[PDB]
Amino acid sequence: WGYGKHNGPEHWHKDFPIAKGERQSPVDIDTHTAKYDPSLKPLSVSYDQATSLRILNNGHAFNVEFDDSQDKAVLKGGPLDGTYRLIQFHFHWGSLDGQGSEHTVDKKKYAAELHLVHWNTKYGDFGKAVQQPDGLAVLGIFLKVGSAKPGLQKVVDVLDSIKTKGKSADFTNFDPRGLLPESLDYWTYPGSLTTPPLLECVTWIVLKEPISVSSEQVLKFRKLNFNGEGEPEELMVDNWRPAQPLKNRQIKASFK
Ligand SMILES: [Co+3]
Repeated sequence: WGYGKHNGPEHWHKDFPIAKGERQSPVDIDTHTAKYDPSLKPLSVSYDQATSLRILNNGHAFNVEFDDSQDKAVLKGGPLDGTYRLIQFHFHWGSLDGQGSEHTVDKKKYAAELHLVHWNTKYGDFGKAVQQPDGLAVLGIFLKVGSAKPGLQKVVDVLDSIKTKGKSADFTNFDPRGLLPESLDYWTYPGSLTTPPLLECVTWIVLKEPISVSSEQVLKFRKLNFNGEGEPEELMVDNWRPAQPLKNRQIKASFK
């Protein structure tokens, strides 16, 4: 699978039938339709003991991986029961500033979207978690182009070393708190992974407040490669799936 013309999102269903599932992601968030929910508890994002250890170009995107063998960086509260461990984060972005995000808001597309993936500790490991309906909690944060995001630069400045499919590089001591906006107001709905195998194991938590990154910052993302070394060059751009049928779901809001 890929994002190209012969192996893009509208092809995934052939190898992966759950693509036309009942709780697929991403979706469009219609703000006048999301109901404020007061029984939602405030989000709790406990990242001060986070341990980052590697970044990898996997042929689709780049993942920054964390030590999840302990309860270091964890998400709880909001619509969540129990405790969720951070395992990695990545981005989806476009070939132009006017597209790139996966979620949209009142049909508006942002230049990119950050995904912080967590797995429920009651299932012991990520492999087992993805087989469960509340197996994962993903934090989704929109990127708009404006002034730079200081917290992002150290990520940007390693991409050269991981330019092609399969390359990796040590990434320790990175603090994911520097990628968070001021507000934790959010929307939440039940959904899925947005790449194959598209498993319907995710509680989505999408922040209302975007972060701002610079045009230079986004253009370094656009220099990465989908291909392998010594392979024909194809830029890593437009690695986003478009919005899927909301179907029988309700999006809830934390804020009035
Ligand atoms: Co993602």
